[PDB]
Amino acid sequence: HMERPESELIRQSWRVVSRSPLEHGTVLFARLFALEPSLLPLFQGGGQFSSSPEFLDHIRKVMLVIDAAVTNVEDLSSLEEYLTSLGRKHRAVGVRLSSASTVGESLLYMLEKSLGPDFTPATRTAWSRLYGAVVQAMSRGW
Ligand code: HEM
Repeated sequence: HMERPESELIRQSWRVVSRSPLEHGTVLFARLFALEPSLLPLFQGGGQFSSSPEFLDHIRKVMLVIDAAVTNVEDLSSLEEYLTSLGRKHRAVGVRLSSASTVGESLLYMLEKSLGPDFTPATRTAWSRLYGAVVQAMSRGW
């Protein structure tokens, strides 16, 4: 249950991000590594000491999952099976549920750099509710 006005703030903001999803994704992950640098060694070439996802491929996959959430922002329930399963995949490779707040922060930081004054209080609140619903779905696997 997200109403039209808030759904539209998400859809509009997401169109701005979707002009350049790898460039915005690199901003999300640059912030995430600043907050939680222990996550870098899960990526190919992310380790001091050298199956692992490659960094830009995984960004594409991340932005494709957010795209699906944005497409279903009014009701996320067609997605709960996938998200439950995606949460389990992440848990199994050592990504704690605690990292959900770090990804959240990093997502809000990427949106704020993409949108400037168009990142309105209501846009921020709507994206937090959307992200929270996604993490809730995923945390039935974490
Ligand atoms: C701390 C944050 C994250 C880390 C460290 C991370 C890391 C990884 C790792 C290691 C894999 C490979 C797992 C495996 O082979 O089973 C993976 C797969 C994936 N990640 Fe992430 N991920 C993170 C966040 C996200 C988020 C927030 C999304 C989407 C909202 C996402 C989307 C995906 C997708 C679609 C895959 C492919 C799943 C599959 O192999 O079936 N990731 N990620």
